Amino acid sequence: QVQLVQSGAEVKKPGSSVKVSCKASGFSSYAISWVRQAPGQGLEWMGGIIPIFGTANYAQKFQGRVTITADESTSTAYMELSSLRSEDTAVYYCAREPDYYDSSGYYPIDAFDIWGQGTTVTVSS
Amino acid sequence: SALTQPASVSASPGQSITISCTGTSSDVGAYDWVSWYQQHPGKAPKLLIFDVNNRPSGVSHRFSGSKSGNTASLTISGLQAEDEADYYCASATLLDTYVFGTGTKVTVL
Amino acid sequence: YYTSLRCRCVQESSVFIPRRFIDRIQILPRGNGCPRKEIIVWKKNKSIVCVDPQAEWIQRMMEV
Repeated sequence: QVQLVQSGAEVKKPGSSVKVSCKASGFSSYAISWVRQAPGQGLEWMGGIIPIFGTANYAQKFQGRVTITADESTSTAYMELSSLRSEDTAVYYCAREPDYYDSSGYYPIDAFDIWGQGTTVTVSS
Repeated sequence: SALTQPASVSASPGQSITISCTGTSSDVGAYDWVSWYQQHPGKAPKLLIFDVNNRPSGVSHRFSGSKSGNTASLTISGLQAEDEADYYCASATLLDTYVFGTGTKVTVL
Repeated sequence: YYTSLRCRCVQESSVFIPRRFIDRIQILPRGNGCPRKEIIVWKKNKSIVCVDPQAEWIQRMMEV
């Protein structure tokens, strides 16, 4: 029943940097990825972070621009997108890659079970 | 690039439909790490299938997943009006990334 | 007491295995047959590898 709460819709200028937060309701942060959704278009994976494995990876087209950070004290994952432009106008989602744990062992799931509400990013124009 | 899926599928009610998802050996054809998502216009996606055929709790068994080589599929049995949505497949890659499908708009007539 | 169990890991490596390439992680506690802790990782490529405890990447994993 856990949910992901992301930051409000932001209106920024071209060339600027937008930092979108994503907080987990509970107590500790888990594996979180970021998925872009342009109007009328398809879903696009930008990157992700594994605070448990201490790793953050991004997609080739977003590499060098996007920055993902995770704070285990406040359970908040961030999406920093630098040098904004027209095509960056999209709805940005944070999503958890779930992990299963029992007496038999730890089982990671390579899918996105819970998603955030979505942060609409509009660029000027 | 992206995973290949038909832009749209049209079907009459109570009729099963299969949605194809064509990837490469570096994603769909690598391992069973293929997932399916239902997205209602303007709403956040909902996980239908994880692994290749595994449905999470609360997901109807009308939705069933399959895989053979670089091709993954989603079968929606006894198609209802509420099934009218967009469907995306996703797969993790050997590059330690994720790749989404183009998306399939389903319509009921 | 009598243990019919032996130590499973004949080989061991510190190699970091990314989360997405793993199917199962099983932690095998000390004693019961083997005096040392064993971490058996089942990779998606079907290879089974052993990682030693208190290694940089699995050390943080023990918390949860």
